[PDB]
Amino acid sequence: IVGGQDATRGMFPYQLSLQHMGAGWYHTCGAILLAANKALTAAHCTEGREGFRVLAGAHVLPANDQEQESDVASVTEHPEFDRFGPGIPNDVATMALATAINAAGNVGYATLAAANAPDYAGDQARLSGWGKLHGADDGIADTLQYVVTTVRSTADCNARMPEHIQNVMDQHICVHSDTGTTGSCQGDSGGPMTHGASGSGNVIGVTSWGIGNPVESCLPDFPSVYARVSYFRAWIDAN
Repeated sequence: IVGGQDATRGMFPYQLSLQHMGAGWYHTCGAILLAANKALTAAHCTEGREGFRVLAGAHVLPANDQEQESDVASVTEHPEFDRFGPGIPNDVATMALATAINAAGNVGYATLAAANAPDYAGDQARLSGWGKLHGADDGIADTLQYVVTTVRSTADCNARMPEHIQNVMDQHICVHSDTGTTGSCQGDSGGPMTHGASGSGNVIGVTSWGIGNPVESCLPDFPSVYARVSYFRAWIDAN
């Protein structure tokens, strides 16, 4: 997260760290805890890869402070996920957890936007995750970050985009500050967009993509694009 701050423990009880197996674990994406054995993330976090675990109730990743964790038994990416198509369509995926994650301590299940939800244009919302704090940074954040921002309409999103990347769709939900100082970054993908500025809010988006340049992989000067949960609610529940 760019332009944000440390979260407080238990602020986002459904926030997961999705970790991929290489030379040791490494945080590759955020995820969203939906139930005891079910999680939600971005499809581009899992397509073509295997060997995952999720950390629940974590705060400082280097501290190994997760309250619970589970191996990922299987992943179901959206059948129409097009990783390299304009706008990265249908960038959602569910995950079956080998170990049950209980609603206890700083861990809880997200409430998702309903299928008939409004577009939330102009509403406040929060982005969370362990993504990089700046586009030029080498590594991700150690402590869970969050930032308050503003949901924008489809046309507003594309107007704020580079003229050659006006690929925001109604199946997306984007956020952007008029100061151009806040947004998501690599490592935040797959995490939740939480409705509202404070307190409990529905998860209304899944971190998908953003804009970079030759020196910064993420830029708050342009919107951060999420997969709209209300658009994918029926599919997520069914898969």
